[PDB]
Amino acid sequence: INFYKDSYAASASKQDFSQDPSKFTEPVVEGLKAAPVL
Amino acid sequence: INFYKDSYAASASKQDFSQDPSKFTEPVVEGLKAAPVL
Amino acid sequence: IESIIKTATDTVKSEINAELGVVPSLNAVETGATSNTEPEEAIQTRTVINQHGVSETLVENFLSRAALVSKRSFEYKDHTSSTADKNFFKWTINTRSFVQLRRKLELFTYLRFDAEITILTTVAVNGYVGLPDLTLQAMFVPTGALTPEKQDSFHWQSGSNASVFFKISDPPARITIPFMCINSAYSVFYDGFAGFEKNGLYGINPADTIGNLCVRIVNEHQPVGFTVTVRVYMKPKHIKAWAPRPPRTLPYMSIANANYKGKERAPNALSAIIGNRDSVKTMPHNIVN
Amino acid sequence: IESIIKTATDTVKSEINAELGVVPSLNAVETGATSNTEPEEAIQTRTVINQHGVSETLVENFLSRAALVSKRSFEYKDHTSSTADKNFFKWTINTRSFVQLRRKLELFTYLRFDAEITILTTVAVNGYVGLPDLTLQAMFVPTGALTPEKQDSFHWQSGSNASVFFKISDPPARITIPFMCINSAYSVFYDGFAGFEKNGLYGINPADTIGNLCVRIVNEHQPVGFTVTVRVYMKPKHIKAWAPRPPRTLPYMSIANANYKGKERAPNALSAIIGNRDSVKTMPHNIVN
Amino acid sequence: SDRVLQLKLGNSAIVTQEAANYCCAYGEWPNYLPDHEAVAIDKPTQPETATDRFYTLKSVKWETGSTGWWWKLPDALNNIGMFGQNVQHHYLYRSGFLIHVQCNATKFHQGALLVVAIPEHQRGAHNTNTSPGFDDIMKGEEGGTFNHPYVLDDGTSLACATIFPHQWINLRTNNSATIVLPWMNAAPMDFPLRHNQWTLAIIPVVPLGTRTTSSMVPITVSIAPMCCEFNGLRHAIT
Amino acid sequence: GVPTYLLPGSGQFLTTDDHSSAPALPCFNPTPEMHIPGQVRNMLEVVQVESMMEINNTESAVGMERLKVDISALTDVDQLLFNIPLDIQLDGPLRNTLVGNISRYYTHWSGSLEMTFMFCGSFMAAGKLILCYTPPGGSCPTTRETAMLGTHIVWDFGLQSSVTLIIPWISGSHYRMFNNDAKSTNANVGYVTCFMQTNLIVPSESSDTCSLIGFIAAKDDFSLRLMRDSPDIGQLDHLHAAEAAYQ
Amino acid sequence: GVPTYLLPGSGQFLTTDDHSSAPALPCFNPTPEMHIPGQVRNMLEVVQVESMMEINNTESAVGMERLKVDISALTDVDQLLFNIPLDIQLDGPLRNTLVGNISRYYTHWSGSLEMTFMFCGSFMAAGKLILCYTPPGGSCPTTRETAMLGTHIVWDFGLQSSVTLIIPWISGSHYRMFNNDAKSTNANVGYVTCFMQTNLIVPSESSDTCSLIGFIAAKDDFSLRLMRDSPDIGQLDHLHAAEAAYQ
Amino acid sequence: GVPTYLLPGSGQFLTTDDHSSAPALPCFNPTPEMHIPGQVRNMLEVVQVE
Amino acid sequence: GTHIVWDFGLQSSVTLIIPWISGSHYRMFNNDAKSTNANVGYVTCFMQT
Ligand SMILES: COCCn1cc(-c2ccnc3c(NCc4ccc(OC(C)C)cc4)cccc23)cn1
Ligand SMILES: COCCn1cc(-c2ccnc3c(NCc4ccc(OC(C)C)cc4)cccc23)cn1
Repeated sequence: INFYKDSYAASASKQDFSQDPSKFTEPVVEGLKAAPVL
Repeated sequence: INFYKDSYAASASKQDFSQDPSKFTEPVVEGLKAAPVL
Repeated sequence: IESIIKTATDTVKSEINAELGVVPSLNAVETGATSNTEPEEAIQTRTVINQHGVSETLVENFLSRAALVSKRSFEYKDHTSSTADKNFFKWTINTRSFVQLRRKLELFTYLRFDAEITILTTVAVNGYVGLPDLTLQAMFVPTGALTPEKQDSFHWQSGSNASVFFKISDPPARITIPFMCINSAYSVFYDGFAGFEKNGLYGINPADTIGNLCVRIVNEHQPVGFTVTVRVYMKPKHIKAWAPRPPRTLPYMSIANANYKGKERAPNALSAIIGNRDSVKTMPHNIVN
Repeated sequence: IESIIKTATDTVKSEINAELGVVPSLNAVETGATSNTEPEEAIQTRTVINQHGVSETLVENFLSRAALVSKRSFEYKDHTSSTADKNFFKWTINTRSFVQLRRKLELFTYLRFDAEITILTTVAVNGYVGLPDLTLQAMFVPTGALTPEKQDSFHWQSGSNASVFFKISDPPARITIPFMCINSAYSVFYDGFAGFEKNGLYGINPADTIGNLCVRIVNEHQPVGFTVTVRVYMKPKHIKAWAPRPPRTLPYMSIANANYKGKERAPNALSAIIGNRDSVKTMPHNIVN
Repeated sequence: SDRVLQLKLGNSAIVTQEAANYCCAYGEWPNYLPDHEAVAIDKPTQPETATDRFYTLKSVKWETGSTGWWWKLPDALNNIGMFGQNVQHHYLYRSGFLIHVQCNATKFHQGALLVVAIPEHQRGAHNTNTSPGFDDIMKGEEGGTFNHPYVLDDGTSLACATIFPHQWINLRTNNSATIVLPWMNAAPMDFPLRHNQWTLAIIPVVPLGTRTTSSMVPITVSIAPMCCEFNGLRHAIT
Repeated sequence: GVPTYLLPGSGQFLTTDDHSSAPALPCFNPTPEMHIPGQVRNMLEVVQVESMMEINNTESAVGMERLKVDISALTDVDQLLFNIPLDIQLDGPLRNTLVGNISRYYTHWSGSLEMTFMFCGSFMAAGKLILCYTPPGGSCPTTRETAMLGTHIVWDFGLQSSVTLIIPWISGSHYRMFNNDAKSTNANVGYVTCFMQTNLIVPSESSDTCSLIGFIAAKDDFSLRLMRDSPDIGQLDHLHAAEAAYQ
Repeated sequence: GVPTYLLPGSGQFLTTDDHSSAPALPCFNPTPEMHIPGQVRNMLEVVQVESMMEINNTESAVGMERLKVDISALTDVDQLLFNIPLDIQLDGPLRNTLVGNISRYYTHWSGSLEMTFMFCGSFMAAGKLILCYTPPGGSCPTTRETAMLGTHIVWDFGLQSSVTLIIPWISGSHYRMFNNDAKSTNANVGYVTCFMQTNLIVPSESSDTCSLIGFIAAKDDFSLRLMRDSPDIGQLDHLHAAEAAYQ
Repeated sequence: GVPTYLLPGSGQFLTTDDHSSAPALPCFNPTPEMHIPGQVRNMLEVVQVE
Repeated sequence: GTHIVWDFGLQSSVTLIIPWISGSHYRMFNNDAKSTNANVGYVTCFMQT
């Protein structure tokens, strides 16, 4: 329920389930094998 | 009337009329006759 | 076999029997089955079309009634000299302190439910000036979070704890708490020990720990003292229930255990649950004319 | 690669390995990548279908909880002889004064959010007569607008400032403030100086300046003094967050900087964050039976 | 017909010629944990016939003053055979049980035993505020005796105990009772040394009596774990 | 805005109300459901399970002795053995039963009852009993040729250990009340009486005295109405350690 | 108008509520969004990043010295090198870690952990270690032939510097608790122990003593539940210059 | 939320008002209806009797 | 070990199978009864009740 004119008034947005942890866990230029890694 | 985002907020669910009393009244492996029962 | 039952069963008319080899009134209790004798088999019956509903004994309806779970009174005053709940209290959340709710819940072995919480506040002047319209804060402190130590400690800033602020002049404060067990159901009874050593608590499943309820008055103290009483009501809802149990017969002794003593004499004595009659042939309320 | 994750991952059953040239438990930490060893590669596993949701660690849910940002008490009285907040106060808006909210926000480098503000008011009689149902005015004074100098100054006429008027007997006053940075995100940390000369403030991005909150009692003073406490709560919402950070370990010293001292001894001492054990071979809570 | 029964599990078999059907608790049968209910991600060991076999406990004497007897599961089996060894080396266990209770007498004897499997039989103490201690609860293979069978030692009642899975041995009618127990827990698996899912209770609601020459009338309990699984292999607690 | 007005009952706390209310923990995910044996969905499933009657509620019956009735060989014909008070509201053999305990959370009831008796003598013991239900209106019958005029079953002891007497729902009203006035026409059910039809006959090496266990359950025509606080439980004080939850 | 009534909970301030509220600045246009590196959307992405364990949490380890474990050549076989307490709630090597710090805002947890060890001796240093996880129930093993019975990896030092021990989620319940009672069956995870499998062997011109750095992260089967105030931070007083915001 | 304002007559108890109100006994099943002789539906039926 | 629990009843008789449990295809009828090529193990009877 949102009868206010400005959209920033709305209730919280708990629906964004997109993740990309590899930008923190694997920021290497060459992706690693699941051969030895070096 | 439920305008809350979480479904556990809803009012009570008084609509489940399924019963199976035989799981307490007749938990025998062989169902009994309506011959003598032993 | 599962079926949908909205009303009590109809009765069919029945005739005289006299069939050899058929004995529907004989049973074998040793099997553990309950008697399957129908009324039509025991007597000659008429036809009755039965319209009585069964909705009031639904487990949802039986349990989803708001009941008192906690009641605390404390002095709202300047506490500088007191030794006491100093404008706030902490409560370790449990369902075992008030026997009417406890006995109904203990009809089952496992329960899954969300908890509707209603918080009712009342105030009286200490031994009159009128009653103040105070603001209260209730804060839920989960396991391993720190409880407040003072009325004004920084724990009350509630950065991640859920708090509700409510006035005395408001309608009672209300919130729902989800089913929060780490298992799929609460263990209403627990034949086990809470810890990996031998000295842990018997009878309390660690999986069922809710946490602490912390309630303060937010106003600074007035020049005069008041007594404030907080009552907490729980209503289970969205209920599933498993494995029905023998009801409690002896008075409860403790919130911590099932210990029992009985009443000093029947009814509900340890030696005699039902009150005595003079003999097995005595009819106690026999009609005589 | 971005993907939509609603639940924790399933485990597949695994067999015995013994493959030459394949060493999934060996890794190279020097690359800066985290270990990619899967459980199925380290041990023989069963199949588990995993139904645990991940919604409670969403950044929106983690941060969008209302937390105390400001708390001010002032005397509501005739102030003609006082030297003091004379029925009003001014607050320079910041997120750094209460550590529980501060530490959660400081897990990130950049944040974009709208701020839901709840204003809770409480009153006590000075050392009793009953509590007055006062009207308050909160006025937002942006950068370069003039702040009020008195309880009754003409700045309170609020021709273009946003004001909210609220009673003590009301529910807490609530408003939303939009994301108002002159950049696309707030700088939670700022490795820079605010001015073009060398003497400007280190560590505060000028781009993030919100302004001042001015709160007065609107009633004229009564014949008796009261203490009024105003509590302001902020809830971030519609949150985007960038570049996660090492959490704060040492106690905060100042709202103005990251300065640190540590506790006098572990835990959270400057020389020892974790409390000591007797040796690297000592198990502190070892089960013994 | 259904007075004779044979039970075969592993290398063990039991025959009775005087059964009274048998009970499947709540109409369930034991099963292994399916993938859509599993929690622990390691591959379970499933020893099958090494564990899923009848173990016979020490017999108890039925005497005119007896209050009745109880055993807790898995506690009573945690030190027996390969079931005990798997229990001692694994953090987590799960199983059903097959319970077979044996008591025979002459056609001149009378007496009735209630044989009831109680889930989560959390015991109370009598006439004290102090909760039962570890040695009051964890009796192992020997089991315990009821203090106040009339209230099931839990302040409830014997009279309503028929709400639980049960049979009777009525000496006139039958000489054995059989109850099949599914896994009965709020979690899918449990630590076997700190929680008991089931208590077997045997209570003499009608006392043993006769006017023949007296003999020792024993009650014997045989229990087969069913569909045993173990997770979290480590050194034996033992 | 919407023009509105408040009704009577605004702001009340009714303990049986049914509304949605604010979730205190947003985005909380409850533990996945798991199948558990023995789900109950209606309390009527519980009262259909038979449970022992405390028929021997006499002084000099202690504990378990109260759940059985002892029968002996008699030397006079047609003798009365026992009677069962049928008032579920007043304290008696039916109160501490599954049907009894659940029904006492309700005020109104309807439908038939079954009593089952198990004979627990020796195999060599023989006998016939008559079990009679008398509809209400008069005194409980004390002689067999009076009790015989009501609803009854004649029970022969044999290989089948147990007999059922149905107590049929015979009532002018749709419901009866659990009324403390047991003589009220809205409450009184009548009586169950047991007589010798023949005799208990046993050889010398059997025990001369044999026991019955009585059981009661509701049939599936049974209904309960108007929920109330059960008078079975109460507290006069705080329980032990209830104060310690505040410390 | 519409007839209405107020429910319990009317007018309350619940800090986790979720409603729209009045915009104080009408027609305000927020700054256009700009792409920024490193957006996080779930806190589970952070706990999957490995971070150093404070394994050497001993007196006479100061600061950075607490983040490494020193290994020396031994003259006895099979010797214990170190153990790691696995209780995340109680203070120990795991607390000040990314997985540790984020998890302490929650009460319930599930799923597997990975420990990675990096050997930082010289190139000429050789050795084999055994890393063991013991599921809970007994004492922490003090001998290699006991620890060897649990989950383990045997690590050979080589060109790949680092080894992972997976700690698999082995639990009876769906979740564990971050419980201050570390011996609770709902909380205790068991133990990690490190033994010599062979020995540390080095030539004369290498340093005779070599270090391990231990790291921990969660795997992607990991879940957190029931948000709470983290016990890691607190204040006893106003911060410096917090009063000056009112002046 | 919805912006609202209270009218005159808000909170009054008018004895002839006609609103729904909160059921105190949820899921109560009233006794089945039975035909009874002599139902009256309008009081004008009574005043037509001499 | 391998066992049967025998209840006396209308059927007079019970069978215990001794299953062929051996490492080798055959055993020997060896006068050295303790030889691993010969020893079969034991049958024992106990009271169950
Ligand atoms: C058969 O029963 C065994 C299982 N079992 C369930 C519960 C239970 C669960 C959740 N809650 C409870 C409560 N709720 C108090 C409350 C909590 C948080 C609040 O939050 C506000 C401060 C924002 C308010 C009030 C009071 C009493 C009991 C409970 C206890 N045992
Ligand atoms: C990680 O954080 C770094 C970025 N950051 C965001 C904020 C912030 C933004 C907007 N507002 C805030 C507020 N709001 C007080 C308020 C303002 C106007 C009001 O208007 C009424 C008088 C009509 C009412 C209350 C209190 C505290 C903080 C804020 C501060 N720093």
